[PDB]
Amino acid sequence: ATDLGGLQERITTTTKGSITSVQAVYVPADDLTDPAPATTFAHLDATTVLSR
Amino acid sequence: EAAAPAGPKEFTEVWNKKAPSTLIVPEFPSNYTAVKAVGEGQVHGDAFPVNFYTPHSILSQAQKDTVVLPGVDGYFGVKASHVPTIAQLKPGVVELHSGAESEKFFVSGGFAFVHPNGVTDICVLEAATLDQVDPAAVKSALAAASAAQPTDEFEQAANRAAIELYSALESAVEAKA
Amino acid sequence: SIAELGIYPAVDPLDSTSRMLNPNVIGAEHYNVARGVQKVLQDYKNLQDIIAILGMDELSEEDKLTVARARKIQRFLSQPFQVAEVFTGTPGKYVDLADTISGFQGVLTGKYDDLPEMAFYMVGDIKEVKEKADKMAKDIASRKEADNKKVSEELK
Amino acid sequence: ILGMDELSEEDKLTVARARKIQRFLSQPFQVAEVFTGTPGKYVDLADTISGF
Amino acid sequence: SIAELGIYPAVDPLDSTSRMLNPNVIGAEHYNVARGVQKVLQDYKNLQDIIA
Amino acid sequence: SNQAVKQRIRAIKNIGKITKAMKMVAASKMKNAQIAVEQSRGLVDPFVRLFGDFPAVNSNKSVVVAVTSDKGLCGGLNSNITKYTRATLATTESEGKDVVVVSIGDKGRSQLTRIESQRYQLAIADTYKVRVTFGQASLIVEELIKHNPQSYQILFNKFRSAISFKPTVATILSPDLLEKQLEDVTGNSLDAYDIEASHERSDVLRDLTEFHLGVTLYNAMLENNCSEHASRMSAMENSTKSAGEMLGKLTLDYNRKRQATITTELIEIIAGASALM
Amino acid sequence: VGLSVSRVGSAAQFPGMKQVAGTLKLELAQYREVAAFAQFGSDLDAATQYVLERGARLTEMLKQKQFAPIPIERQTVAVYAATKGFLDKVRVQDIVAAEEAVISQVNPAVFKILKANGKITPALDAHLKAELRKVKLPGA
Amino acid sequence: VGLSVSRVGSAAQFPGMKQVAGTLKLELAQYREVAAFAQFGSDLDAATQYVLERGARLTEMLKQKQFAPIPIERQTVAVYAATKGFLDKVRVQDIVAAEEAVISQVNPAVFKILKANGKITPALDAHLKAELRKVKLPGA
Amino acid sequence: VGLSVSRVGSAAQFPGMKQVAGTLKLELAQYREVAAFAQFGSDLDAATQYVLERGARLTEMLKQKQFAPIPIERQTVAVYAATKGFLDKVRVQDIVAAEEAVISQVNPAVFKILKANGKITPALDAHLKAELRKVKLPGA
Repeated sequence: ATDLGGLQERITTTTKGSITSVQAVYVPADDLTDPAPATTFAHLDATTVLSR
Repeated sequence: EAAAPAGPKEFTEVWNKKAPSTLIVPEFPSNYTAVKAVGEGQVHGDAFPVNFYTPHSILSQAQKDTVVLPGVDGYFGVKASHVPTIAQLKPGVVELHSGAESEKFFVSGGFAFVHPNGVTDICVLEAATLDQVDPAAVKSALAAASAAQPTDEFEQAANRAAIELYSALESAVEAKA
Repeated sequence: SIAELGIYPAVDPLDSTSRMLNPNVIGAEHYNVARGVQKVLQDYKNLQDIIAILGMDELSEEDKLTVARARKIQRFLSQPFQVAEVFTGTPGKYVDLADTISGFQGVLTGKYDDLPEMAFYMVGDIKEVKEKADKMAKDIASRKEADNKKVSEELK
Repeated sequence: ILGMDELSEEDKLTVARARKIQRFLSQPFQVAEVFTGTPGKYVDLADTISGF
Repeated sequence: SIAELGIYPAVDPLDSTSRMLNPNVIGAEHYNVARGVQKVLQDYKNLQDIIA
Repeated sequence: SNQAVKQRIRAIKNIGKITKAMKMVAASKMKNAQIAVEQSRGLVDPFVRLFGDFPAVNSNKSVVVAVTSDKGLCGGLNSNITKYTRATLATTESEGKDVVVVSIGDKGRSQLTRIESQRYQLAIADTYKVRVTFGQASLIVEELIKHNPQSYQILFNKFRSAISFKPTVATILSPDLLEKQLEDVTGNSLDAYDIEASHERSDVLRDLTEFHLGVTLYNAMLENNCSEHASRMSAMENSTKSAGEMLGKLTLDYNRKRQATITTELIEIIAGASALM
Repeated sequence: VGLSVSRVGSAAQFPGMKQVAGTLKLELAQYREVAAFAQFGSDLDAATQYVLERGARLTEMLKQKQFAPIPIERQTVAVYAATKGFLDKVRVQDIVAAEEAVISQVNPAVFKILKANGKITPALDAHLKAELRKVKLPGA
Repeated sequence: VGLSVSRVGSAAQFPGMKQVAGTLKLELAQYREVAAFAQFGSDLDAATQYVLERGARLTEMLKQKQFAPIPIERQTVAVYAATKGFLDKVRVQDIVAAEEAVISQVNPAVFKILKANGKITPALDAHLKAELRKVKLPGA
Repeated sequence: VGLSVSRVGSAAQFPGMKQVAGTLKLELAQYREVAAFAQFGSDLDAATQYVLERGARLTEMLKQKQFAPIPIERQTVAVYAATKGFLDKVRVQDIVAAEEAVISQVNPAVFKILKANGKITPALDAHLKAELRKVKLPGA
């Protein structure tokens, strides 16, 4: 949570400008409760699902 | 003579004496018909309601001013304010006329009811329309029927029923325009 | 899972054991009522999956007799506690041992098939399930016309 | 399971409105105009609120 | 599973494999009654979803 | 254990696929059986305006008929009229009458000997296998005329819509035994009709009651056949739903046991490496 | 509501709300009980369909917007307005607007008497039922 | 019974018990597969229903109260009384009392010569055939 | 087919196979939903049964024996013989033989100009329909 939090907290809006991040999210074993997506989902402000 | 007035609403109260109340009172086939027989009206001059019915299909619910039905005494004709008539029909042709145009079904045999409110109720089993009958098997079927003279009463009732349906079908397939 | 059903105390009856549940210790009819209750609850436990997907209307009549009997003894094992009346309001019930053997002997034989299920819920013994059903029946028959206001224009 | 002609007269309008929503969410992209010929269009936020 | 039916030897027919089941080795007349038995037993396994 | 839920998942995943196929099967049967119910509903009407509808008559012998289904995945249909046929057979007999109980469908005999064991005499089944015809309903009618009652009671579910199936009591009186007697209201109600039969009125009423019995029974097992397909379409939209919520709770619990198995295997490998290193 | 609990809880609540929300958590219990078994749309008792329409009104009564907390006196009047039948026949898409009308159209003195007494006195529920009769509910 | 194995097997079984256990091991094998179809007592078949009750006579035959072991000769007579169909008349719920009726009402010399001969001899399986007919079984 | 992916294969194959593998990728995909649906073949719609008859025709065509790889111009015409008509009359049990019928009976100079051009040209398309009609399929 602090490796992701070390990366994702540099992506923000400051008084000079902003970095807006579009991150492709892989979900391991189709489990949204897995710690890699569930820690990533704490930082996400939007999701854009592209479906077949 | 009328010592037990039964009915659909009278089945409501007695069943509300002896059944559990968590079942509502069941419905009846009286509740699903909007046209009765004794009540005055529904002839309005020329055209009465006819209802030609088979078990498998409904063939007319329209209004005609005249119906020709093949009774067991012979082909009668129902006009508008006809007498009430429960008429058995032999194998013959039902002619429903509303004017110059004519729809003529050859029926297998089954009753026709003219009611005290002018409504006619034809009730047959099989209705062969006259343009779809086989004219090549009307004569081949009566030939084995006229020669099968068996010893049992059941087929003698069945053979007498056999030729009389075929013989009225020869006379219903020849002189059609 | 039993506590989320509202059954309190949330004792799993098919998982709670004692060395006193022995017919040479507690008696013969206490032991048979207890083993008879656990057989109805185990048979209902075996039916939970097919009731979940197929529904109530597909079991046998022999099955849906025990489904109704085990749904009756599931609620009847619950009880208001005297220490829980501070936050539930319902007063507690010290049920005697003879009151719960003969209370649970009646449900297994079929003496109370006609009572509703919720009459068994949060009562002391087999008398209070008969009084709760009368109260339940009275509540759905209780109706007043114009509900006796006498509140407007109260004199001084 | 039943058919297009099955459901209600008001719910033909729901199939009418949603199907023209589903095409109106589509958009040609300016980056794809080289290999699909048709140009791409930037929709402003004030247009897509009022247009929808 | 085969032994709970009482069938002995409890050889699973759709899990036992041999390198000898090439039709180049045991011939095609043995090969087709072996592949046909595995076909009809896999079909019955596919039908026990309904007929059980 | 962790495979016991993995095998339980594929079981419920196919039940929700099987009962989704049975629902679309029963919705395709319900749409083409419905085109035959309205065509059979017409011929019922001229008999109930010629003979009325008298469900509570003083019969001394009766034949009740409960029209149920053959297959039993219907969901509250074949026992619903069993609740009604026990409510009718507690309504008619308060005077010591005879009653013969007949059920159509395999789910009728299997729930009428539960309640009525002595008056059950005949079981018709495998009616709805190919299709229901009028000639088939006629032979079922004829065996109700082997017994010679004063009345008949037919219990069936009428297909009002795909939701409501109101159970109907349809009744047929025997001609010169009891049908003529209920019509004697200040004279008779049947004398307005001029009988155009070959024989007299008691023989045309015998042919007319049997024709009334054959169409009321043919309509009964057509109304009940698509009230069964619509109940099977609704019993398998509740089952595919319930086996999708059960599968939803099984994949969440498997994914907890999947994650707990990797943490357990890992902790045992770290505890064994730290014991040596 | 079925799982959320407060151990200490009822020993430390508003005595106005303690005598109003007792029949709120009881009627919401049946609405949870009915709509756990009436999911299928099987049949209706017209008393179970009554508590289905009553429990749907209490649920909208407990909806709340964000960053707008309500004082406890304007809360217990709004639960008094919905459990004592004054919000009957108001449609369930209107109760957000309807108890915005209840709190705004009732005299402010009722909220002040209830805040200071801490309890719905017999002189107050006589007067508060009067002031809820005189409320322009939407749709009527 | 499905998961229980003994790999010595019937090589070290009491003979006589071994004669009746084959009828007991086979019928309980069919009684287990007929189960998961037994929830439909409306669905009678009378061939599965034959073994759905016959195995259930055997299942409640094998029940036993604790701290009371039975001699082996009294057991193989009680399995003989249910594999040959003597207890087919009694209901399923009263076989544990019927096994007492089999034991307490036969001649107790049938057990004395079964223990000594070690197997149900041809001069015994017609003796104890009629001996289980002069007992009264709690089912009628 | 439901789980095996080739994420380069969107236009990275034989253009003649890409004519017909796109329809095979859809007509097998519709079959996979309704395969485990209608395991029975009793009571079937006139639309879903055609997917179950075509999808079972497409499955049997794709299987092949070990150590016999086929040239790409010869598996193109066997998918073209199944994507199009020409095989909607062999049952399921003959499409293994009906495909090698098509490989044997069709004039093998269409293979020389399918492989050299790389796609199904419309002149070759018309001869492909004509050559796939004079074949003797073993459905008999």
